[PDB]
Parts: sequence; C-alpha cells; structure tokens
Amino acid sequence: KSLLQQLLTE
Amino acid sequence: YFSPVMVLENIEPEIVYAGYDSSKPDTAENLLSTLNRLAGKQMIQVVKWAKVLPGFKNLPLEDQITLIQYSWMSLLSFALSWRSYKHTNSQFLYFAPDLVFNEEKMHQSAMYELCQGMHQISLQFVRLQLTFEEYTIMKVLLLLSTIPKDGLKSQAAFEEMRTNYIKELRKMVTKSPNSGQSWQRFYQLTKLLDSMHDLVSDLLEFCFYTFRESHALKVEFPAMLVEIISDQLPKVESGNAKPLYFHRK
Ligand SMILES: Cc1noc2c1-c1ccc(cc1)CNS(=O)(=O)CCCc1cccc(c1)OC2
Repeated sequence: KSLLQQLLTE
Repeated sequence: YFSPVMVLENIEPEIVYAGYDSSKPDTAENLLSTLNRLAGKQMIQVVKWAKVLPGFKNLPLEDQITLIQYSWMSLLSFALSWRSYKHTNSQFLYFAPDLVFNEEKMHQSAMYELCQGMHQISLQFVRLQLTFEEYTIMKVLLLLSTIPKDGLKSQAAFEEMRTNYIKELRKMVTKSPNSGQSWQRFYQLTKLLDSMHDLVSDLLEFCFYTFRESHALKVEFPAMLVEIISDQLPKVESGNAKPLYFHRK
C-alpha cells in the first residue's frame, strides 16, 4: 500500500 | 444528492508551521527544501480533509487517489492565495506563520516570476472580496478539476459530485449581489478557477524539473511528495491529464 492508500483507508 | 458549505467551513485544515530555520543561509536549495517539507505536511492535511468531504467517500478509492494526485498543486496554491489574502491583505505570500515571502525571499528561492503569478491570484481575492464560503466551495471544485484523458473508473459518480458543488457555488454567490444580480459574480469565480490551470501548469513544470535534478540542486522532497510526483510526472508529461474548464480557451 502507498502512503495515499494507507491514509485514505485507515 | 445532499448544509454542505457549513461542513466545508468546519473541516478546513488548521494552519501548520513550515519549520523554517532562519539561522541557515537563505539559498534557493534551503528555501525550496523548507517549502517541500511544508507541502508534504499540508498534503497529509489535504488527504484527511478529502476523507470527510461530503460526497468524496462515494467515489472509488482509485478515483480518490487519482483526484488528489492531479489536483495537489492546485489545492496548495489556492490555499496559499487564501492565507496571503486573509493574513496580509495579499501584500505577501503567507506560506506559514514562520514563512512569509517578501520580494527578498521570492528572489532568493529562484522562483520570482512564479511567486508573482501566485501573488496575482491573491490580488484577485482582494478585488473580488472573496468570502470564506466561496473559497471553501471553490477549493472542492479544484480537487475535481483535473481527470485522466480516458476518464475516471466511476465517471458518472464524479460528474454528480462535481455538478452538485457547482450548484452550491451558484447558490452561495446570491449572498454577495451588486441591482440584486449575482450571475456576474458566478462568472468572475469560474473565470478565476479556470485561470488556476495555467498558473498550476507553470508551477508543475518547475516542480518536475527540481524533482528530476533534486540532488544536483540540493533540494529535498518528503516521502508524500516523492510518491505523488513519481505517479503524476509521467502522466502529466505524456498528456494523460485532462484539465476541466468551465469556459474553454
Ligand atoms: C507549501 C506550499 N504552500 O503553498 C504552495 C506550496 C508548495 C507546493 C508545491 C511544492 C512546494 C510548495 C513543491 N515544490 S516546488 O514546486 O519546487 C516549489 C514551489 C513553491 C511555490 C510557489 C508558489 C506557489 C506554490 C509553490 O504552491 C503553493
């Protein structure tokens, strides 16, 4: 997971 | 589909510090590295803001990522224009409370002409007496102003969200009429939004150049920016980006 994916899904 | 504007006012990210070291020499590399560190921190705020933006969650994850990646420079520039207007009456570029650009810093950053282009947007805020309500809706429209040439995974869902924020902007301008007419103000705001694309094109050209030669120029990029630019740079340079204009040419 990319930084954007992690931030958007957390 | 849906007060969405009152939600926007409450979810606006709080101002953050640049962490600017005024003891270090004000070289172009030190100022640019500070600006990059600040952009990385602001991009974390942009993602947290987008997550709670009414309607954004309806879009698929892949589209949410695409929209943030294409619009990041637009959102950061528009917020900088707002802070400049609100805190200095657009006399200076208010990057952060600890980093305010005067003529000296614009020259030292080796970005004088781009800074002037930005200063011109903040001067339009003064001319228009842009309100906070107008600003928040316009910022959402910027998040939704650039898409892939072949469109999004859920194009219909995107168009519905975009249309509904355009309706919100048109409802909002009625609160600032001249005669009692507000069509004039609506077209002044859409003209302003359209003019962000050319300014952002120039900012991205500079950004991409510094990214491609960062170590040679001594410019540091935080992880958030490395990830965004690495995805965006080949998409933008290959013409896969599609800026959405209210008024063509
Ligand atoms: C923080 C921040 N607050 O506002 C903005 C940023 C920002 C955005 C992107 C980058 C840095 C800083 C990326 N690196 S760059 O393009 O080389 C430097 C461009 C400097 C510059 C000048 C005028 C507007 C503008 C950026 O964008 C507004």
